[PDB]
Amino acid sequence: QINTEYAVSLLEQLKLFYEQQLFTDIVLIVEGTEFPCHKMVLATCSSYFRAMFMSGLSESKQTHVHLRNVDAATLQIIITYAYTGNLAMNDSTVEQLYETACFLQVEDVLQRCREYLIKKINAENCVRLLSFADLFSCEELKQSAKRMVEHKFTAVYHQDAFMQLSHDLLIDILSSDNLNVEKEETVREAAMLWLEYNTESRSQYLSSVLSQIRIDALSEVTQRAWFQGLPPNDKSVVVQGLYKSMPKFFKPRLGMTKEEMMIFIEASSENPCSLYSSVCYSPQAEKVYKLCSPPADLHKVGTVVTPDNDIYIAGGQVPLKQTAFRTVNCFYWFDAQQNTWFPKTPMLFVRIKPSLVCCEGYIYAIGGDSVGGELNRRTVERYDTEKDEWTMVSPLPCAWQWSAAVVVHDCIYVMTLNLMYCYFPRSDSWVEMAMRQTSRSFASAAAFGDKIFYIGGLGSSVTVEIYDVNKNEWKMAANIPAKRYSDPCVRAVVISNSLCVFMRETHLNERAKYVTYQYDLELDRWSLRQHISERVLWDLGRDFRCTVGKLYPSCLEESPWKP
Amino acid sequence: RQINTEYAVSLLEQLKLFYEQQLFTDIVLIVEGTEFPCHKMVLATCSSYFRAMFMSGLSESKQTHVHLRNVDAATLQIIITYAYTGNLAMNDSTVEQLYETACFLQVEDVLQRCREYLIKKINAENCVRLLSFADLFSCEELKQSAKRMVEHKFTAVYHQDAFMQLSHDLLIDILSSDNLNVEKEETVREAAMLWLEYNTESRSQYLSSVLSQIRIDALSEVTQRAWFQGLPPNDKSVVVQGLYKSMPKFFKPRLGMTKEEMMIFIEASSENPCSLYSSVCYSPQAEKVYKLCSPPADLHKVGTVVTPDNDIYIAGGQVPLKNTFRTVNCFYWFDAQQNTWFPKTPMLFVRIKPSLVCCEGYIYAIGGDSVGGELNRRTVERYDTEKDEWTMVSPLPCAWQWSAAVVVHDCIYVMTLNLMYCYFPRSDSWVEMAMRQTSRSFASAAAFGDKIFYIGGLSVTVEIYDVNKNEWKMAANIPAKRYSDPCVRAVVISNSLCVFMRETHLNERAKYVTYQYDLELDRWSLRQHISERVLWDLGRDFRCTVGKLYPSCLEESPWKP
Repeated sequence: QINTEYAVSLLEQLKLFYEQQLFTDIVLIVEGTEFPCHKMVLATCSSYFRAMFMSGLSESKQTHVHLRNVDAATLQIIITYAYTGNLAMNDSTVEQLYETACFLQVEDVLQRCREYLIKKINAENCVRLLSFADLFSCEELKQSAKRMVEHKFTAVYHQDAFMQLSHDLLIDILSSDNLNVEKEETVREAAMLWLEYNTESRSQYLSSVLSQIRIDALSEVTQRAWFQGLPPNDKSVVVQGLYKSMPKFFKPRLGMTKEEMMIFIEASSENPCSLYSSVCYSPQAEKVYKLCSPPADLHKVGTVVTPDNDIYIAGGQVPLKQTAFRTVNCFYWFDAQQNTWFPKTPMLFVRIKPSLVCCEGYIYAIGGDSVGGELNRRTVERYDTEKDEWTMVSPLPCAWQWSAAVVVHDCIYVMTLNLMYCYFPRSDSWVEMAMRQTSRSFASAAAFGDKIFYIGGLGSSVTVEIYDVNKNEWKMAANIPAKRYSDPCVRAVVISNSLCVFMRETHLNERAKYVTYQYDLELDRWSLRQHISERVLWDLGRDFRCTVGKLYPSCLEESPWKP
Repeated sequence: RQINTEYAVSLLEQLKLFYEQQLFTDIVLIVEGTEFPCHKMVLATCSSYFRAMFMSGLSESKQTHVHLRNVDAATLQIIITYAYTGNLAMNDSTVEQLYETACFLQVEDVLQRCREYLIKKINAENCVRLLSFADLFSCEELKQSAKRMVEHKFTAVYHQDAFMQLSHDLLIDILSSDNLNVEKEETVREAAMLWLEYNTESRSQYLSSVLSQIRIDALSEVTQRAWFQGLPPNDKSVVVQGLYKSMPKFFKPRLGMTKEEMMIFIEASSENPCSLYSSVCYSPQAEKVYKLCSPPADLHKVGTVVTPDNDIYIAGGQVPLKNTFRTVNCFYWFDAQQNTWFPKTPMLFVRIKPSLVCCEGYIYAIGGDSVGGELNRRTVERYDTEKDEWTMVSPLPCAWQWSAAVVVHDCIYVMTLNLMYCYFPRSDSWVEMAMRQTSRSFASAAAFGDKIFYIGGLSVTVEIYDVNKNEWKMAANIPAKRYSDPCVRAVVISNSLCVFMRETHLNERAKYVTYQYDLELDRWSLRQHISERVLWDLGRDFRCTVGKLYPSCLEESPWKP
């Protein structure tokens, strides 16, 4: 191999020459700023300077080149990267950095900024990044922007930059089958408002934008509104659209295929070659669709589903390369369509079984057997979904183990064996709450409306303690009627605007039975909503978690397994 | 920060590619008609002369073609390719010209690399040549190393052709130094004379200077008559100046005369509990116990060998892994004056307690757990003291453990439990020899005269073998106290066969005593009893070998009687 010591010595000597200006022969003249540099470094880094000097043109012998349509700071950072390899990339100058990299055709900085932008893609810059990837040919960025823009924009459709988009880009966006919309009318009104941004600059594109939307809205309202905005005496558009909506037979999209499903993680692996797996139950389809494995079989993790219906994974441990397990603070995000886990910004401290709770767009991970264990062994930390970073919050006053947390009334409610503390995001403080009369642990709670339903606790039992936020008191309702001499595995969840329970029971010398019940809020009784047949759902285990979310049956595949 | 992962390797490789394609070049070097297009930046960053060649404002700074002379084409090409790729790939022949060109071009890195290569390759013959080379081009490290090597070897050769052509200052430094490894004072006198006989009437003043340098002890023997035979005619004041060098200039004894025949011991009972083993020495005549520095200071289970030129070598050994005994094939050599250990070319197999045998100037390592898992478990490997390399030879006939090997009549002899094979260096083959009637192991043999004396084994078995007769016979039993396990050590002392044995009983202290053995008497006469007031306990795995050492360079071992 090439001697790295001599390579770094040569590089540092060249950078010293650059700083001291000894062997510089070519100077870059940009907006009156002198940039003394060498030809060898520029040729090695950029693919434009190699065609600027070794070309035989008038600049081959000229020692002063007036490089135009560039920026001084961008050129300076590119030159210093070419001379030392350090590329300091902030969150603002990456746009002009990519512009100058494309202008100068430098592959290394182009790849680096492409990776930075593939990491930086978020909701508030999705349309801007897609427009940037349309301006400069970049297929990876274009595809990532396609996916993220489709999802987040069809969720939001309010960005100001969406109005200033090319016709081809909008045709690609609207005609795609990856849009995430609960209805087919929101895309219609989004297209209408985009068209009405201008009057005559969009008339020619009117015949094309309607060609990608289904005819179910091409004969109903929002056709006379276009006639109102039609240019005067234009008889080539009204009669055109009058007899035009014959083709494009109505085909349902993919965004209207989200159903309230119970996502399960760390289920019992069917094949003994793997430790655990992830499955999902369909309360409506009455089937069990398989889910992608956790990233690097990440066990002992926590789940959260934001009001925007997004799944996240935090904490967990990976078997170190017989008992062998090491805890890692890696963070991941689940793609609802690609059926894969996209990595995100990792946490600061590793966790085991963390309680992920979403509130005000922030992901809160409370506790989880942190590595530190100092006097603040109860330190909790939130995540920024806008800036893609983690921020510490007010620590929990008391150290708790095997706890659960929910969000009610824009506040974080973490529950332990007998104590409860409410966190105020506005003031970053903890307030003492009501005290339970029973010592129970290893249970889960579901936030339904303005009440907290702590179900089960210790196997578990059928004890239920209902807490009211407005009343600040713990009261008993009833006990779930289950078979005696059994060990039910209770799982509290909210579904169909009602509090249902996923309770798996096992009898003596008998296999586990799956059945869910609907708890009557006013009657204080668990009614049999549906019985899960064992012909579709097999054993899941004991350390499995359940959460409420929506998934697409089309993108996912049915799990092939014998009843 | 110098990021070595992406840019450094890529930048260096692209610069090399640009050099290959003759791209972006602006300076070309003319060397006796050969053209070397290159770049100014690489020459500036590598050589400390090209930076002044292209930066200092003169007529050659703005000069597309430069005619650089007094430089070899191949050396400049290899320097340029080293600057463009970082790899030197130096041979053993073009080192002198490469170093000369590096010194002319002031390229510090390649200068240091060549200095290390030259200081590692002062083997046997280029010592005076590279000493003169270092005198021409000032190099303190090379100068000192070559001076020590010359003081060690030229004092035994003093006939090298290159030694005749030396500058006066270097010769004065060599001769006036008190590091001459000569047991007699006339050899240096005749060396100086022969250095002043081939070049006479040209260095007459330097002749007088060297005459004064050699001093009275050798000046009063023959030099006057030889000079009278060889003096130029009509020289009178030269007689006056030569007659003056009889009384003055501090006649003092030399250092090479102190070649006392002693015994080098390894793996002794360390005094400080922090250390495990130590290497010490014993003086048969001075009746003193000297110490030596451990070669690795941490590795043990080494083997010793002594060449006829009184040199000490250490090969193989095992060292603890120091995790939070691994075998190492390293090699070392003991300095007779610096009391240190300079490493040499390592072996190819990690041996445990190798048996090194010297013959025909070559070091032969026989057995000693080569790798253990060999397809042919019975193999050997020798050493070249001149070429400094390891050469594979014909393997062992049979696989043996705890064996011993000696050299007799320029022939390799290895002894095992009951078998013995003679290895012919000329034909590189093993010939079957006589078989012992007694099966004894864990013993060593001594090569005294033309007879091999295999002593001990499990005892006091004295089996004498003769090469000319090819037979094994018994002589007697060494007188040792009963209820004891003697530790026998057979070695040559002052051209007389003697033994060094220690007896240990129950609830009794060890006693050290050496006896004088006679060939025709078959008796070990009491020669000298080693008093415990000067020598302490050694141990069980200690080894003994015969060699000459310097008392002044070494240090006495402090121990309470």
